[PDB]
Amino acid sequence: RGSMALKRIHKELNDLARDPPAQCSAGPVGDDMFHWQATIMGPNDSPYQGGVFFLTIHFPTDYPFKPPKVAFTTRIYHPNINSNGSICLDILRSQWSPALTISKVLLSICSLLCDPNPDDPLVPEIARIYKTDREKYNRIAREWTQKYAM
Repeated sequence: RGSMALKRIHKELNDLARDPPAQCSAGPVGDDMFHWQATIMGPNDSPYQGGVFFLTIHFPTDYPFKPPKVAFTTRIYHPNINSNGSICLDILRSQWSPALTISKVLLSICSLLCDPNPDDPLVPEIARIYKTDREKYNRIAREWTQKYAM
């Protein structure tokens, strides 16, 4: 909160609107600027193609000096995202910089969907299938996009 965070959050939203991310949405849920929602459409040639994924974003009271809290509300079959929707991404913690923006964060997540990090698994078994039988990985990933993201 405080003046500085609110001003930076709103500055981020204006830049995001003036340069609409490719089929990815993000903005405040209602009138509290520290509470955002993002919608991500599955990449075109990924097993997530066709699905729509919703996330919750919570800016810390000291933003940009603290990272935002991001999580999936939509179920997804992925090695770096568990059942609580928790996202295992470095920039969301240790590789966090005040020079980063939510726009960069969304992009970083989009990439995560396209290229998982099986070496840093949040879900062991999904990491395994991915590494040892990627065709199956894609079939199951495609299946969950049907049951949960459409």
